[PDB]
Amino acid sequence: SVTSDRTYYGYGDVSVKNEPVNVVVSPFSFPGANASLSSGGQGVFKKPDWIRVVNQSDVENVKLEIDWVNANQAANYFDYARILVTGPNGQVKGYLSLQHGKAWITLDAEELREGAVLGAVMYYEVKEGVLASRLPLVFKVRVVETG
Amino acid sequence: WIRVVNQSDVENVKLEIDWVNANQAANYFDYARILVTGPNGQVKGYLSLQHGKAWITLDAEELREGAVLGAVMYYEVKEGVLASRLPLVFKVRVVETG
Amino acid sequence: SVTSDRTYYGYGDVSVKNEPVNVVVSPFSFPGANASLSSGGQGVFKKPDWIRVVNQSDVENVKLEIDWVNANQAANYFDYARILVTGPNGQVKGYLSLQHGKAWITLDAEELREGAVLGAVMYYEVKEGVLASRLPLVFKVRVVETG
Ligand SMILES: [Ca+2]
Ligand SMILES: [Ca+2]
Ligand SMILES: [Ca+2]
Ligand SMILES: [Ca+2]
Ligand SMILES: [Ca+2]
Ligand SMILES: [Ca+2]
Ligand SMILES: [Ca+2]
Repeated sequence: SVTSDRTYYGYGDVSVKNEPVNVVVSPFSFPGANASLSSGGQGVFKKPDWIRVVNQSDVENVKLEIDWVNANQAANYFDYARILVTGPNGQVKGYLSLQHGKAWITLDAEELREGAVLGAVMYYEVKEGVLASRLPLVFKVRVVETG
Repeated sequence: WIRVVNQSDVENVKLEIDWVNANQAANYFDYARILVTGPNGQVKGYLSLQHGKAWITLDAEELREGAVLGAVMYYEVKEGVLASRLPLVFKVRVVETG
Repeated sequence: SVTSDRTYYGYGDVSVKNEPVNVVVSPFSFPGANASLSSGGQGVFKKPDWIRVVNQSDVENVKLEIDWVNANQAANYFDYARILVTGPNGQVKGYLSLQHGKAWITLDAEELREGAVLGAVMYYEVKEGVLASRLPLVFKVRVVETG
């Protein structure tokens, strides 16, 4: 009588919700307070706690691409500007200048285990006589690959 | 969802489930996959916008305790579509029994 | 006698009512009160609470496209204008300028769980001598994909 259609089923579901990374930012105001910057002046500014990376319990490798997009603008104001991106635990993984504007800071599973804080060190010299107020520098952070 | 109640005589049933308005829900959904949960954890049926016919059959051990057919649906509503009270109608056919 | 037409039926209904997202706006009046903007002036303006996203209990991923449509108009008035769209919890996901006018801020399930407030930071310099009153800047918000 009944000729059973021999076909049973099994199923499953996978939930991919979050993105691997969170770039929490604390922007810098470099002349700061209780310090001063003059026109034509030379020196160094540093912020130790600038870009924080927070990852899920699953992600263990990240490769970030930092990009300086308005570098053609700060060229009209600065003579040399060299940004050093201080890595997790004293490592320095990044270097940005008016000429060379792309960095490739990558992070491993030991560094992500304790929170990757990316401070910034800046070496500068304001072009001769230029006087400005609240100049912006904007950096593009791209997560290129992860695992 | 679908309960099968049989007489004390019937012990084998072969049902054909058919999705008839699948050409309509295509205008609204991107993928729709219905899984017909069989009697005691078995899964005997699968319906999609493309593949619309199922052949869930039932044996004498399963009919002895009542065959309840739940439904699991995986869906994604097409981009931006806004609707209210859409119907999906399934044809249940008893093809053979004994 | 009766030759039963063996055909029974089962049915169901699905109710899709709402759209995934609500863009609640609090527009900005940037010269504000108890502050002042001058012609040819330079500086920064910021509004922390500008675009609020409210989602249903079902939606967990949104990808928004922000677009600056009258950027060709503010070019006649401004020298540089750079809008930074401050994301949910300190992240910065968006950048709009007179040249580059499209942004792609996307949001994950952890950020939508607490309300995505999109503040705005603006860096500007009014072209030399231009004097205007109540200039509009209009941004197109598009929900491109969701799930
Ligand atoms: Ca290491
Ligand atoms: Ca990967
Ligand atoms: Ca059995
Ligand atoms: Ca028969
Ligand atoms: Ca609404
Ligand atoms: Ca996130
Ligand atoms: Ca979708």
